[PDB]
Amino acid sequence: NPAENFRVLVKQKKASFEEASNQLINHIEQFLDTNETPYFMKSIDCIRAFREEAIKFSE
Amino acid sequence: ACDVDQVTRQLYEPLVMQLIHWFTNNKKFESQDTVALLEAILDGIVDPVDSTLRDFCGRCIREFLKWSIKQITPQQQEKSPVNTKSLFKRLYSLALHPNAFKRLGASLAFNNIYREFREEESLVEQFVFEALVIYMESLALAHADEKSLGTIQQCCDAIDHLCRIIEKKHVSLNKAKKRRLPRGFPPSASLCLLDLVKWLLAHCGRPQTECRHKSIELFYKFVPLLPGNRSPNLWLKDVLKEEGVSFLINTFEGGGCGQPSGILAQPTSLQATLCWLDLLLAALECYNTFIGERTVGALQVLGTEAQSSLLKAVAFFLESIAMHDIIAAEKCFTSPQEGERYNYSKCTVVVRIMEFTTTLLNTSPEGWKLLKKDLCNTHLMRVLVQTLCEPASIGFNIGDVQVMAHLPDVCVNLMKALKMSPYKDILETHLREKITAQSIEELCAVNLYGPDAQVDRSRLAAVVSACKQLHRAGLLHNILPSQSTDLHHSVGTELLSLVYKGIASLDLSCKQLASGLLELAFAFGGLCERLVSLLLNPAVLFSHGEYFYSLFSETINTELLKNLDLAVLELMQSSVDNTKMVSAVLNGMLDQSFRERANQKHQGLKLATTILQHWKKCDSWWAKDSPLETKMAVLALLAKILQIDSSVSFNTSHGSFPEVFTTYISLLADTKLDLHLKGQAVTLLPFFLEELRRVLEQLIVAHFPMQSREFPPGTPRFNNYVDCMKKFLDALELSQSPMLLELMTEVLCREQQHVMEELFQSSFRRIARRGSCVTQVGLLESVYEMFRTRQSFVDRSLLTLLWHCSLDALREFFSTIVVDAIDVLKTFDTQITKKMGYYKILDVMYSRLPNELTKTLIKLCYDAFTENLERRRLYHCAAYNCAISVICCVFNELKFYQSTLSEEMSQFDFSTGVQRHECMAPLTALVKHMHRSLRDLPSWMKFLHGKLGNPIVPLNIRLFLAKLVINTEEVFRPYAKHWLSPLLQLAASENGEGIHYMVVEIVATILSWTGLATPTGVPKDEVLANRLLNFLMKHVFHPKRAVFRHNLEIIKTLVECWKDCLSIPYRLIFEKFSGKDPNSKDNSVGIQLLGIVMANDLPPYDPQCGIQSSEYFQALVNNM
Amino acid sequence: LIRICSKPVVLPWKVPTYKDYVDLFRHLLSSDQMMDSILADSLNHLLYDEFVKSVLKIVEKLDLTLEIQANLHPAKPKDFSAFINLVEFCREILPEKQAEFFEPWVYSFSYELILQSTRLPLISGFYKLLSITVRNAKKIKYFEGDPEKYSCFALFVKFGKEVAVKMKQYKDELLASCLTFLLSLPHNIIELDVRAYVPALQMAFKLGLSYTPLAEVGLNALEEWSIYIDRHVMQPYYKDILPCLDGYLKTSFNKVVLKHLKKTKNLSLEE
Amino acid sequence: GRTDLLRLRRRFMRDQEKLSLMYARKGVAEQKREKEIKSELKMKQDAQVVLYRSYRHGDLPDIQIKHSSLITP
Amino acid sequence: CSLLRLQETLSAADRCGAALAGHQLIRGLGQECVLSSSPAVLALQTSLVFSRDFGLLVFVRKSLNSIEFRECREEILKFLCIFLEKMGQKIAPYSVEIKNTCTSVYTKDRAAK
Repeated sequence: NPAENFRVLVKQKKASFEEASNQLINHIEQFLDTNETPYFMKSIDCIRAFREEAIKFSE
Repeated sequence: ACDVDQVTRQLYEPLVMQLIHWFTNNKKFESQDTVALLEAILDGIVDPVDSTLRDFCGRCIREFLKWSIKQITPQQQEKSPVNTKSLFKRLYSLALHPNAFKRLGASLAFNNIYREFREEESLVEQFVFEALVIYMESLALAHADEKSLGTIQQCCDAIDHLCRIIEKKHVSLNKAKKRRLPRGFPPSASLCLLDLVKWLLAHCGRPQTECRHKSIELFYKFVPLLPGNRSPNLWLKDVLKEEGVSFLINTFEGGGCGQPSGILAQPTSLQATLCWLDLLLAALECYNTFIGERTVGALQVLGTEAQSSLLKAVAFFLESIAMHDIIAAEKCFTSPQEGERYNYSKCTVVVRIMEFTTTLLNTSPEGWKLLKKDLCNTHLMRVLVQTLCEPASIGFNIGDVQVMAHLPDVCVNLMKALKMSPYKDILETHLREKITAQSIEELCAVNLYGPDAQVDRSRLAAVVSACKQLHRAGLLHNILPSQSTDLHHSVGTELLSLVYKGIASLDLSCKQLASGLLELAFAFGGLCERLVSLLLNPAVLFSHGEYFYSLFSETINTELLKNLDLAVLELMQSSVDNTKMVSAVLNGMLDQSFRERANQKHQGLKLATTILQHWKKCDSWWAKDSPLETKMAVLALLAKILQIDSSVSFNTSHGSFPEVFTTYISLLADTKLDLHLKGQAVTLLPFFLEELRRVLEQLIVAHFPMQSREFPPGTPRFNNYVDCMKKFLDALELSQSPMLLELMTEVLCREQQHVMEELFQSSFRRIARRGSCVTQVGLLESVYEMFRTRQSFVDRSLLTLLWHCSLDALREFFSTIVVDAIDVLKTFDTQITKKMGYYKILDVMYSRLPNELTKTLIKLCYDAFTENLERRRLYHCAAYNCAISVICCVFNELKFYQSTLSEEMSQFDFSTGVQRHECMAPLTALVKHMHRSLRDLPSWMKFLHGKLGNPIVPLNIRLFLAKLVINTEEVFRPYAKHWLSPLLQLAASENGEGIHYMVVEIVATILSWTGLATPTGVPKDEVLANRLLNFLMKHVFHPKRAVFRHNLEIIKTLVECWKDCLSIPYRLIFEKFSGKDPNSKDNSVGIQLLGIVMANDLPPYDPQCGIQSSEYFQALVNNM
Repeated sequence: LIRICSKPVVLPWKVPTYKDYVDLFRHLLSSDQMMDSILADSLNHLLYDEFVKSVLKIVEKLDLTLEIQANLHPAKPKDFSAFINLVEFCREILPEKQAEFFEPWVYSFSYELILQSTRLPLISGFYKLLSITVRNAKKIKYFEGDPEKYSCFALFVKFGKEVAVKMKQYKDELLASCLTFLLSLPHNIIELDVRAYVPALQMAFKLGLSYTPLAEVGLNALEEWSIYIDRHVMQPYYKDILPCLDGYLKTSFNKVVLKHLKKTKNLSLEE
Repeated sequence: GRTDLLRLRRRFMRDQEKLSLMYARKGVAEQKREKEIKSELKMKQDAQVVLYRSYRHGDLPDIQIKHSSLITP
Repeated sequence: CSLLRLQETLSAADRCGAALAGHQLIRGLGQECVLSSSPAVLALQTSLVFSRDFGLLVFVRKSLNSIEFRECREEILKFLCIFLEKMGQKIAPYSVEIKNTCTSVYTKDRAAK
């Protein structure tokens, strides 16, 4: 759910968005005590999306 | 004694019963009891009012006679004028006298006294027949004057008592015994039961028709009471053998005093004519009873003895019924002529001949219809049909009451009885004579809408009622056959035209008229499909077919209940292009079926099955193929279906179950749906394999990523989330399905109190008491297994169930995992968390009650605490709590080893589809328990006294012990004689939620008692008390000015409680009442301090060393 | 109304009362002055009609069966309480707006209502509600001396005769409502057989001595009948009428400070 | 003085609820208005009756009543 | 009655020219205010005609700029205001008369003071 949030954030206000970085870190990190594999799937997918977005402009 | 008040009557009834008891003794025996008894006779028995007085006088004279018999020997009543026989004679005479009050009072008085009167044998042996005949004649007189008289109820109750005792006791009556002769049976002999039985039988045929009817019913029920013959019609035949023809006048004295007076009344008296009519009706109803009881044949009165009064009455109907409503052609005579009861008698005659015809046709088969030919015309078929179409055609039939409202059922019965008879054809002709079945359809096209004619509606209702009666008689085509097909469009076309052109106005009268027309059309078969077509009317005003459904939805539901699936299938095929009205009519179907449960809901079950097969014929919906509104509508429809049908068929694999269930999953698979709407659809999951749970996870993942507070409160998405989670909570609470339990726990047990876990745990509290014990055991095992933060799951989940689980499933589930916990009892965070949970579950386990291995487990936990990063302290706390639990039972001694409206509301709802520290808590409980089990004691309070009295001890430990002793001051009250010593020095220089909190709490606890102990035994106690006084008086202030004042009264209390060891510095007090001496108010607080000083009786001021002792009070006047 | 009747009955956390809601309806049926304003940027009669239809459906729907174990033992005492609640609400709300709105129901409503009363002629709620019905009917004066009108008159006169003859068998809290009828009847209907009402009227006054409102309403009916009907028929029992009226005749902060008196801003038997 | 702790905790409001205290005062005031509204109707009802003689209960009346019990009424 | 006798005394009590007369007048007025502020159903109607006479009474008698009259008049006005605040429209017959007085009250020496 924060995935699309930072996806639209980076293209709506056009910043490096370390806040978006922290959001995605929280998104991925809360997987230690849970084995919710599809959540891991969408987490790595939004990781790829943010990786591409970071590759896009400056970061 | 009988007044509308509590206290007056309440004190009066003991007085009246007391004087009743007294005024019957041998002393108070005669000449003063006479007034009391005669007035108790004339008080309520004769009066126009005060039913309360009637019942009171009744049972008080009952008790008077009872007590008189009780305390006075029978010889004394017999010799005295005050005797039971005299009372009975008085009652009989009063009933005889021609006034309503006397008879009603006597009858009700007997009704009251009967309970004790029936227990006397000599009196009834000597006095029953007299009472019987008196009550017969009194009830006949009550018939004579007015039936509405209240005397009739008392008389029928009295004769009910009479028949009750005659059946209860008959052996004495069965034999001929020389009892006192009543007025009846003028010959005197040894009275027998059969004597008065046949005396009553000979008197049958009285103008009082219902009096005679009750008499003959009692006769019939007393036939078996005879000592000889039983009660068949065969004994009636034996009576009939010799009396083959005498019954014509004996059992039927009427018909005109036999035949003649009936003929006499015709030329010449209107009241006499009514007397003839009612006596004739009495004879007729006697005939009807005889032929309906099957105790006699129709031919017995139709060839053995022939009553010509029957044919005389038939000719009279040809002379007086429906054509002579003002005069009977006697020419000798509305209210001035009293046509009201004249029409009432006419209607009574009509109804009586109605039962006669019905019984003749039914009780006597068509073999006796030749006796129906005795009329030779049965002219009634020409007039009684008018009775069916117009009550005002039997005379007037004005009043419109339960008699005419009851007429239609017997009319339908007569119609059926004649239908099995041949004459129905002629009546059918008469039917077609009376109406064409279509001459009215043009006359109802006169625009009956609001302002219009009203007689048109009148005979519309008349013909509607007549056709309903015919339909109840199983005849519809006797008046209107098929026009071209079974579909009788003559009514449906009128229905559609009227319902469309009513507004292309409205009225409730025309509404119910149209409803009657609708049911008349429903009587015609085949109209269902044409109506289905009419409902599918795209003609917009909104569409017209749905409008017609809205006007008469209930009638359409009633009609379509009869159709199983034909119209259902057609709507299903027409659902591919029609959505709104088809959904509405399906909802109407479901609501009507669900409403129908007094007889059965099985019609609803069959309808659900049929729509289950039809389900796959409307595939344009319930996918990404229909609007979201359509999907919501079908979800509501299927939810209604699920709540209607039982969750044992189509809950598991049952025929068409998967085709919707998979669809349901597909419906859940529709991600385009709103998550709120998804939760609404989920709410029906209690009605229910891996695919289900897997799609559940794949949906819920996209809802709550990591947090609940990431969405601000009040955010529309946030409210959506809280609505969805509460839907899940309630559905799971209804279902108790373990996998959903695990899902909810794992989605919730992420952060402490963020998903609003109060409802979570509370729903667990309910569901702990719900479900089978084995189900609870399996659920607990499932959650325990999914256990194997990580600890947050068990911490938030298990103790909720354990504290409230059934104490039987507790034993089963634990005994399943005894060794499973013992073994595991013996990076490292996982170990300590698991042991956390193990202690927190074993303590609750032990809390219930006490194999043999358990003895070991104690030590296995004790060492767990005795070891000497915060997780280690939490571990020690958990281990000690578990040890406390196991101590709760073992070591109980010392040495602890240190409605209709509700139904309507439910139907409406169904149709709407809308329904400060805490780680020490068990310590106080253990203290209370050990106090309940049982200065100095090896209860460790000496140990705690040493542990706390020392100044050198960590402050947190002192706070803990202080909180415990505050919560447990009561137990060691007869030890406070020592407990004042530590607390004082603990309070002294005391230094965490806040110092003053615990300071005020501990001082209040200490000062809760004063006579128990005082700080004066050792110099240290009072010096520390004075020091604490100094500390508080330095610390005493609040801007609140209320808690500040509260501390002021606290000081006032504590100074006056001792007054023995207290000291006044007078220096700090001096500067407090002096201060800086400003214009403003700062030092006045010190002034208030002096109030405490002078709340005391202590000297106003003492120079402890002398501040100045002269102008020490100069500051006071300066401040003043 | 279902929620209204659900609340229990008072007998002699905060529990909301049923009795309050009438004030709501007091404005609900008298909201002309608000809908006109909202229409700036008839219908109350429509609300009247809807309420009448609802009370009709409730009267026909509700079942009031009872047992004798004389002895008043309801089989559905909760339904009985709901019934009495709805009756009290209906007759305290009804006599506010125009019974002109009630005009369509004067025949059918009264007819089915008499049927319901005859189903169990012992339930005083029937009596109160029909009394307020006839009170509104004479408020609009549906009586004139039309076939529907004549049928109405026949029903009323026969019902009055039967209640006046079977009323002597009734007790308090029930016979009180019966005499409430016998006074609440218009003069037109009772113009025939005034005699039967005379002892009923006497008992009505002598019992309203024990409960003032009954005496008051009986008084009102008495001067009404005196005004409308010619004395020549009431004369003989005047010597009967007077003695029952012997009762009621033989018995015998806030300182000078100016607070603008908000107390004043807020706002029997001798009568 | 055993309620000293009780009065301490009941009057323990060092956390601020002065606005809440005022609101509670006002609300309780309106509930008291409702109570007194009921009260004027209750007192309008007739006052309860009193008796001036003892009352016993047997089955044959006694004449053991004092002169006081008859002159007080 | 008490209202009537007090009205008569005050109609007398102003016979002498002295501030004490005004003191006793305003005291009697305060007692009348606290008395007739709480009638049951009847004493209000008597107070209507009493106010008529006493109103016009002072209207034509006091008629002087002396303060001893001024405090009495202002207390009378305050009582009349708090009376009519909850009194009903039954006072309407007096009102126009009072109107014909009130402006005549104000436009007279009351205007000068």
